[PDB]
Amino acid sequence: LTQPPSVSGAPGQRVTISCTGSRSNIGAGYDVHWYQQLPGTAPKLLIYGNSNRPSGVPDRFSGSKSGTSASLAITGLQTDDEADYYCQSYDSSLSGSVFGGGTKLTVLG
Amino acid sequence: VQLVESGGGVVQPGRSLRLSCAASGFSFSSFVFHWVRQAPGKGLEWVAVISYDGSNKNYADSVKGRFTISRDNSKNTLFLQMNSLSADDTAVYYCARGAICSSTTCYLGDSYYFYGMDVWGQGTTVTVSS
Amino acid sequence: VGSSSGNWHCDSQWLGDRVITTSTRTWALPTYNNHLYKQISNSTSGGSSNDNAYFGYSTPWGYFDFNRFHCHFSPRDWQRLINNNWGFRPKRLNFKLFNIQVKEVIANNLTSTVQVFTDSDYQLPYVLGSAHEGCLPPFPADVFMIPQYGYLTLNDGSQAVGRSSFYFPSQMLTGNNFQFSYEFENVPFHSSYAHSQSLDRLMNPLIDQYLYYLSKTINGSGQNQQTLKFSVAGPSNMAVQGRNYIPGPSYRQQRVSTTVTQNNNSEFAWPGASSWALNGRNSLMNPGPAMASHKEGEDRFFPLSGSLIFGKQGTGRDNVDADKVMITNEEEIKTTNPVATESYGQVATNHQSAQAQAQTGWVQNQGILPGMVWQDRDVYLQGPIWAKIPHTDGNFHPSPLMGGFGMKHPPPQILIKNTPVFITQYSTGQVSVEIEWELQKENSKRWNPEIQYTSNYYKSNNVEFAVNTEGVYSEPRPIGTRYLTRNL
Amino acid sequence: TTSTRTWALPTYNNHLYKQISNSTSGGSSNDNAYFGYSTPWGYFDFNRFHCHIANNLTSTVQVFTDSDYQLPYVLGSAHEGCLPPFPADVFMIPQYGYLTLNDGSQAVGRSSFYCLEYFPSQMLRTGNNFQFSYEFENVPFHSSYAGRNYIPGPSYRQQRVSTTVTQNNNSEFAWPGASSWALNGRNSLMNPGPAMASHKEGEDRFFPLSGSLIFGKQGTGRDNVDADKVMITNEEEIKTTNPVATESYGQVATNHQSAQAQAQTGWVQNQGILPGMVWQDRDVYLQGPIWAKIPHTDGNFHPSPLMGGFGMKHPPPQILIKNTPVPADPPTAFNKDKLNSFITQYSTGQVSV
Amino acid sequence: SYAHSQSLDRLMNPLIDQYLYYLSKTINGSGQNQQTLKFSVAGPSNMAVQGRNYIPGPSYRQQRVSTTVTQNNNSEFAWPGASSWALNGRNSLMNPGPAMASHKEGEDRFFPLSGEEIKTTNPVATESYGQVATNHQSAQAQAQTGWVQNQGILPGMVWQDRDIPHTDGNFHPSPL
Repeated sequence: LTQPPSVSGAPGQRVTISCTGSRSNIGAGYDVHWYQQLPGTAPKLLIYGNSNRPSGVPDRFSGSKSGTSASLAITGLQTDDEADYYCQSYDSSLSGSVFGGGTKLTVLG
Repeated sequence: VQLVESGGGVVQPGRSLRLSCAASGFSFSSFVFHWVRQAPGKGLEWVAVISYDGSNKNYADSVKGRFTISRDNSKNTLFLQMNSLSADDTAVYYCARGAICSSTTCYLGDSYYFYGMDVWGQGTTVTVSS
Repeated sequence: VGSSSGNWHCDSQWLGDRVITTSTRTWALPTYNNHLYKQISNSTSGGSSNDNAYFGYSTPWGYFDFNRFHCHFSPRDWQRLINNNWGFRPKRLNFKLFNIQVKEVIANNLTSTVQVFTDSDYQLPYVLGSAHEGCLPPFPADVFMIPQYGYLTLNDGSQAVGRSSFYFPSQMLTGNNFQFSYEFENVPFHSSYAHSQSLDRLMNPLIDQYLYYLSKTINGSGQNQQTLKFSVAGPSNMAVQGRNYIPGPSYRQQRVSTTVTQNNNSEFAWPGASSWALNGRNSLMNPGPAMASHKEGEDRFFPLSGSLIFGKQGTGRDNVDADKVMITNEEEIKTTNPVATESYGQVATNHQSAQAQAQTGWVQNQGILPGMVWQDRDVYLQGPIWAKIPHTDGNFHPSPLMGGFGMKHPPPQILIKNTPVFITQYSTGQVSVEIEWELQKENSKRWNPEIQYTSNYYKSNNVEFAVNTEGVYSEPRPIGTRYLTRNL
Repeated sequence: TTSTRTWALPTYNNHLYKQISNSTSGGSSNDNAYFGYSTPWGYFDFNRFHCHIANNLTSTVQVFTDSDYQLPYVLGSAHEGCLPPFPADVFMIPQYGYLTLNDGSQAVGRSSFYCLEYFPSQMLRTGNNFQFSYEFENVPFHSSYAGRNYIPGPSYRQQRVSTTVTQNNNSEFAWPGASSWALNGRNSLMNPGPAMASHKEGEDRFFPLSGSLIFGKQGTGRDNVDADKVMITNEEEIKTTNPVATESYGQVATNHQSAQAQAQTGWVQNQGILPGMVWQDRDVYLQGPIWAKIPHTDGNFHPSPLMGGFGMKHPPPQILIKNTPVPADPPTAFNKDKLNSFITQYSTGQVSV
Repeated sequence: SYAHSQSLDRLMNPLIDQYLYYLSKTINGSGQNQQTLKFSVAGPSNMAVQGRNYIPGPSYRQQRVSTTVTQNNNSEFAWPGASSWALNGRNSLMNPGPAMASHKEGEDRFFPLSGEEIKTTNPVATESYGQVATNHQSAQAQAQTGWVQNQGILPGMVWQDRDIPHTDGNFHPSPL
């Protein structure tokens, strides 16, 4: 489970973040849950399940799973969308969940 | 619905401090809980995962044996007591509640795989330094 | 002309201990070297390297290469095999050639003939053991091109030598057909399984041995503390127990971390790599003696030249990254075989005395010793089937290091070319090759269920071992044979 | 030869298969990491040469042999529990347990669990008897005797330990200085190793650190006993065709001499098989094992086992035995839980081989 | 009663690439933190790195002696440089030795001390059998190798002989 050290995109565009995974991690079909946290604040579950947005979540925030590597595509980038995103998934061999390496989306406006 | 933390402090290397999480507004028993540790500049690290009623607990590797987990159902509290802290453990600790399940194994409904943590706590800074 | 000389037979039958796989393909054969036998060497290649110095002749003949499993097994049949059986091995060969056509550059040239014959005497140089391209296509709807025959012989650098050699009744064929039957020499079953136990854990856990080992060479701390104390090898110290059999040979490979930041920032790719020398030409050791690719719980590391590496469908020829290729692991044989990236073990390098302390040294290679057991290198759906044994005064364990069945009498080389008449001309046709396989069933009474092969059930853009929207057949991953488990 | 003994078979593990790993013993070290099960079944071991309270009427004894060799075969590791060498002794039947693959103290996917109750077996009451016959496969004889075209056999060099304690180096080099081989990260000692001569002629006070077989005397202590209490065998008879375990095999050239270079040679410590080699196998002793199972494998060389005797692809089948568990009084109302209550019991009888 | 017109390494078809891939290049280029792994196809261009089924027979190194005596070192190296085998404390010279090419192709002036048709499947008597990596590589630790002075039997070996006692066991008993 590895994420890009930084992703950067301008307002009014389409930003994508993707966490590639191992067989022990995503090969099994285990769901990949995405999280966001505004800096210095408690992290909030964003995309519970493979691609579902819970009640109280913006429609533009959408993510999927293919192969071993899940992807998350934010549309209509907003200032409020600049924050740290975290890809978690269960790892079979480890027997415990493994979060990603962390990512900071950069709104270029 | 609220989840808090307490017990943080300045430990210094080599000593233990209990770290407790009191929670109200939701049924304590029906949800599985996680602890997740965050270094200041490092991604979220999942410290431990304890099932409902505390029957089965499976630690992460790094902390194995130098932590313990106790969940008291009656007072709606989650207790994580640790031991033999080094300076690599200085970081925030978030009290989490697992709900969402990786799809295919939801029917088995195990203590683990509930890595979905819908809401979780304010965190507390436990700083291990001489 | 208006007669069809053969039908299209492609299927597989599952009968008892046997499996009969029939693969038909379509081929297209152009004219090689303009009907000429031309000397080739490194000198027209430039010969920038000594170890790359070669010499030989490139000849107009083509050949049919069915030597890879992906010709004869569907990805289903390969699954139906490796999941249910301990071993397989070829029995018979039935080859046919029919529906010949000849073209002229395009219209039918109806009087032309096609020269095709087999060498059952193994007289010509045998090129089918080096795992070349040109094999029958894995997916039946693909027309394939026949590869060119050419061989190499002795040389000094670029120049030839006097001892070198140069090189047949050929049935001439568009209403004619060509067939022949070939019988395999008896070969042992390919071992498609992984042992439940490890060589060093063959002992009974609950009981002591009656043998003794030396626990203490000194009494305590001080001067003149020497004493000898002995102990029973048992459950407490399993490692020191006496053992009848020991792991097979080892020739160390340089370990390589797939995560590159761990890998050293130096050019260790060629110089670092282990190899062998023949007539003052150092040649890379590939893939080498079968050895487990990695230690327990390290899957990121792999031997530098030790394991087979397949390219993914559409992967380029040069300088493709680690994500454009497939890499095969020997992790199954970690039970009886040493790891390539680990030493064989330690020895004693001197005699101790009261003056000098004992010394040890690492064993970076170990030949055979009485009591070694080993597993050979697995074969893959994309991997070769048989290889030819060289004709030599002696050999040990002829099984070819790339995997498969070594034989002193492999399937014969099937040569084909257009009879020269020059006019631009090319022929096509049909080929149906049929191999009969023997099965070794499993009587295993193991209670807990096996590791099998599966297609992961999850929503995906495409299906594995199927055709993408342009119809390019794809084999996404290498499939080994070893899933079922045996006792040691 | 014919033999007869009296045996006593108790109830092991209270009729339970039990997962056991080094954690039950405390974990020991990396080298000692194992995983496997212990069984209630006992098994008759007569591998060695020197081998050659009210009555319950309805209690049955279960016995079978695995002639399909489908179970793990633990008789080749030279374990205790043999028939006694003296015909009037009575002995306890050893407990059968088997090891499988592991990562440390854990169990991998490959690891297999066996239920011996899943093999068909014959059940004996006190009147009934049990017999079977087994024909050995063809194996060579075991010799009991004692410009060149042939060179001596193979050799993995052992350290030279001396029987005079003063001569030895004053340090705890017993385990650190011992020849060993590496398998999946675990270091297993080389014992006894390739069959090699024990010592040069003229020195009887030196021996290989782990190469030789060592036996204990009647009633010897289990841990850290002195040298007199143990019997160290020596192979010296074979010194004619085999190199000395404590010596180098030979020497090779390290370079190409020239006007600028003196000829430099170096010691061969360990030697793989070469063509033209001839060697002797390891001798058998009255206390030593007879046969050894050849692990079913893709390839091997000179199957003769390193502890001596006769290597076999089909050794004598393991003969498995246990008492049929007899329950206590079951409760009146039905309880689905399997019965944990049994009558204290053991069985005894006669065994002829 | 013959000599091969082929060499063990050259059994390949010169006109066709293998389907195998090897490790071509470990660095993008000179620099710092350039670590990468590139794979290529083995083919007619680079033959030496192609995978092969059989490897040349065993070898036990001999000291090399020249018929032109000015080339040799000025010392009595006959016995002290001899390759011998110790038996019951008795060192016997290795003669003629395992079958090995007396000399490389092109050099007839050197002959092995106690030792040319077999050179195809048999390594030269004066040459190391190859190299073997002697350590792992780290970020801080470069790759090391060493020379193989002798090598026993390995599965997949083939060798030519040179142009039986009563014992428990033996291998390839044909006399040296």
